[PDB]
Amino acid sequence: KFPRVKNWELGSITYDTLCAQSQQDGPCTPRRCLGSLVLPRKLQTRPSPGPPPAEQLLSQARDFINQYYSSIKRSGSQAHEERLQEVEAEVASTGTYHLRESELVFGAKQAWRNAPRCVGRIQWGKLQVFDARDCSSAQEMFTYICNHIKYATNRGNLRSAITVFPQRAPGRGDFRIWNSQLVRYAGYRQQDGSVRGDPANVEITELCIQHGWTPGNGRFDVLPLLLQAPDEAPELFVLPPELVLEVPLEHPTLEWFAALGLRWYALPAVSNMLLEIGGLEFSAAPFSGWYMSTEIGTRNLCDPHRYNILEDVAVCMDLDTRTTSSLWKDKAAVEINLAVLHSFQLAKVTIVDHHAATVSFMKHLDNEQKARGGCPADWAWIVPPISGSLTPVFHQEMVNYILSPAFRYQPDPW
Amino acid sequence: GPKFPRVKNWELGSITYDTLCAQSQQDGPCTPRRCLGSLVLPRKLQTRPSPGPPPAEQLLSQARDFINQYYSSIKRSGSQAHEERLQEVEAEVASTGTYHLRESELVFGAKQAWRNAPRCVGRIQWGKLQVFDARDCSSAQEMFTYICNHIKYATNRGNLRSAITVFPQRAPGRGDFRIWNSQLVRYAGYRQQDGSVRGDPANVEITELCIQHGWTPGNGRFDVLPLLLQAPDEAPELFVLPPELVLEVPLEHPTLEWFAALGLRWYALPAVSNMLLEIGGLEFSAAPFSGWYMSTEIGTRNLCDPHRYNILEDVAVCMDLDTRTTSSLWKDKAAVEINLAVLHSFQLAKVTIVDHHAATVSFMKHLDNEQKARGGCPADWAWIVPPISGSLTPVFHQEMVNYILSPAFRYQPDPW
Ligand code: HEM
Ligand code: HEM
Ligand SMILES: C[C@H](O)[C@H](O)[C@H]1CNc2nc(N)[nH]c(=O)c2N1
Ligand SMILES: C[C@H](O)[C@H](O)[C@H]1CNc2nc(N)[nH]c(=O)c2N1
Ligand SMILES: CCS/C(N)=N\c1ccccc1
Ligand SMILES: CCS/C(N)=N\c1ccccc1
Ligand SMILES: [Zn+2]
Repeated sequence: KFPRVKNWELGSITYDTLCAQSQQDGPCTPRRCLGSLVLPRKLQTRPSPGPPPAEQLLSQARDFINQYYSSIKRSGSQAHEERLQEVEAEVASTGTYHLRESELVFGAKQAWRNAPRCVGRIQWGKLQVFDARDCSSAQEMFTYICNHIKYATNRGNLRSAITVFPQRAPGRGDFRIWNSQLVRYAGYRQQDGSVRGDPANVEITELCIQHGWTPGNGRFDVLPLLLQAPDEAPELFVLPPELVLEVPLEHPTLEWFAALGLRWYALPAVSNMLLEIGGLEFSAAPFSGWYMSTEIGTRNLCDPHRYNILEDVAVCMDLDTRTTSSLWKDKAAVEINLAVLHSFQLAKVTIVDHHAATVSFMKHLDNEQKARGGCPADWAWIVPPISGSLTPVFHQEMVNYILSPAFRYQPDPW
Repeated sequence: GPKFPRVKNWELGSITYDTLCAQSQQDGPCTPRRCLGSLVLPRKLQTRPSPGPPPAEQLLSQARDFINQYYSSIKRSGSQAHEERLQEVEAEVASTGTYHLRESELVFGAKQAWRNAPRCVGRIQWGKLQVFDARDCSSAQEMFTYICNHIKYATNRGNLRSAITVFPQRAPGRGDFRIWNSQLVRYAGYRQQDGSVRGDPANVEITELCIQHGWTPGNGRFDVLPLLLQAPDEAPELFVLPPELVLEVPLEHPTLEWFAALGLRWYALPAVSNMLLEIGGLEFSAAPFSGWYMSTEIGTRNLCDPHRYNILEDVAVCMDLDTRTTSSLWKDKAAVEINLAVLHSFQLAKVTIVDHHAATVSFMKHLDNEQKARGGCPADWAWIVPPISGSLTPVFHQEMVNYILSPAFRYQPDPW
């Protein structure tokens, strides 16, 4: 059936009919809901040593091709019919097929548009697509990645972009970017288990060292990239410092904040997810946009398993950390988020606060309701990590399901 | 690995498997196709009025399951007493179409219902519940007496005690016992000529129902509403709670001296009165239960929700913040001070309350307890994580499995 979706702040109601177009199962069942789980048990994306079932692939390919021609208002046209025949021909003889650049561009934008966990989707139509499918080495991957970064950064005036490397091929190894993001701060394990830097990057930091990287000893050492060409050991590449724009954090009124020596990079670029389009899989397709302040100020800096700076800022603010009821944690967190926004604005680097971002998502939901009869969204990820109910999305019911094209998680290459 | 949901805590990196979900006998709203976990009222549980007596076969199954749960809880499963109790229930349903619970069974079921509530973050307290048996109540007037006694016992002058009063169960083709109000304490919501609302917008409908039934309305922002109590097959009767029994707390701020001037306040006792308590197929349409507040309920939702008192702008203006731009984080700053005021005021008045940090930490302990005791704990992530400072609390980083277990507290249609 079609779910009734209500917004409790406004009392408005809609019905999601788009979910009926989903062809991939999620983790839930009538007996129990697993919507709060981060990763799949296996929904992932298993190996590719053998060719995907011709029937299945062809079914997905046709669907995508149909989606494409519908987007250009040329459905049923001569081109549409012949393109479909081309794909069938290629699959029947080779067990796979290839996308035309225009189809790739449309597919990438749709994958972003369909990502249920992305609150910035109102920007889905504005995405610069770099075709890197004519890449045959790790060195070439590095060149493409540097160009992506320079373009995406644009001196602080961030522009959303994605670079697409060669699709996966049967029996052959994948092109892969080992790092989870193009910019990551090192996490060094020492002495008594503690960690200097970012605890989230301990494993990747160690891998780089093992592969020849001369480690530093700071809290914010930008890591090198481990790029891997098919069936070859990954190679190490150091990003030119002038390409990695960073923002020193300072507070608008608290003079001592800057003394904390905190900072964060301007460009958020995901590099470990897989882009699936019409059955084809792109194991290396880094995409980037701009940060929403809470990602840095709340999660990256305040998570207990991350930089965990909450108590330090609290002590500097001379707050009463003796008890939970003083809400010192809440107070410290707000100022940290403020410092991030202030600093990025001062540095003239694009960023959006959680209020503005959620307000735009609500508009996006409305645009999509009229455009496709619904919009897949993951409530737990859409609602900000702080001030949840202070934002409109908290009061908005959502329907979560999987549509394709899609960005999916994939196994670590090591 | 194990054929059950793998649950992970991303803060500690620890893993568990939920085997308790295998015990669920009722389906939720989700399917492999789409997750509806964020819906407030998906139409499943929803105990819609089912007048004509229920299928004896249906009731019996639920009844046997509950009796098994009961005997299992006292470690006498498979015993003579167990088999005899089962026989009695089957015989009673066989001749009357329904059955009745022993005193100790009602106490066990009520506690289990709380224990099974996926949306309650205060379940670490589940074992300590005062169960008032009111299954002898036969009039709206007597319901009021029982309710007043509940309020007095539960309030205990500020040192709140969890409690539940159970009125007669639904009977074959007979009228239900019902408390029309959603809570025992509710502030009136008066629709204004210009279309706005004075008081609590959440209670507009009930406020009007009270007026329609003879209540003389006030014009304040915090007027305690009267109760509309309904005995079987009778029109609801209006009852005014004696002021001395409704403990309220004026709100003031620890450092911001002007906050007290705002004239804000909230009642001490959170008592849910419109939910249905289901035990072994038996349905208790009127069984008000109460505990104590978690500060965010008052400070964040009730006082700052756009559709509630909506005081964010007022307080922000008082703090002299830049309310003209989102990036000043004025909403966040005001909400924090409003929450601090709630905690400070309740502490000053010596009325029980728990902040969202302490409450969530205790819930984590509860999850650990339940993992060992039952192999899991059904939890609604969206309701467990607090409305403010979500990731600053431990529950945010804890994956959760949601499912329906009985005994349980379910939503039921409004009697009007
Ligand atoms: C234009 C600015 C954008 C903003 C402000 C934005 C913001 C967000 C936020 C806050 C998250 C969660 C991040 C986290 O908690 O780690 C998210 C997730 C996501 N976004 Fe966006 N986004 C933007 C651009 C993009 C772009 C350009 C793409 C791809 C073309 C994209 C794809 C996704 C995906 C796939 C996820 C989920 C990742 C996961 O499952 O871990 N976003 N976005
Ligand atoms: C001892 C103190 C307790 C605390 C701090 C606590 C806290 C909470 C909170 C924060 C909520 C969410 C309320 C909302 O958002 O409107 C909740 C939900 C719930 N609690 Fe507890 N609780 C406690 C006692 C009780 C008791 C005594 C019972 C029953 C015997 C109970 C049954 C429930 C139920 C059924 C819900 C969900 C109601 C719904 O779906 O609307 N709680 N609790
Ligand atoms: C366990 C829980 O699913 C997990 O902590 C989720 C919650 N919501 C989130 N939301 C966003 N945007 N990003 C995250 O990493 C998470 N983590
Ligand atoms: C739409 C969404 O389900 C709704 O706003 C929920 C979210 N989480 C909640 N959590 C609690 N504790 N209480 C609520 O009323 C809600 N409302
Ligand atoms: C695509 C960068 S858009 C962004 N603001 N952040 C993300 C960080 C990690 C994963 C996904 C999104
Ligand atoms: C049983 C009061 S326990 C409590 N703090 N709040 C609730 C408010 C509304 C519904 C359920 C719980
Ligand atoms: Zn679900």
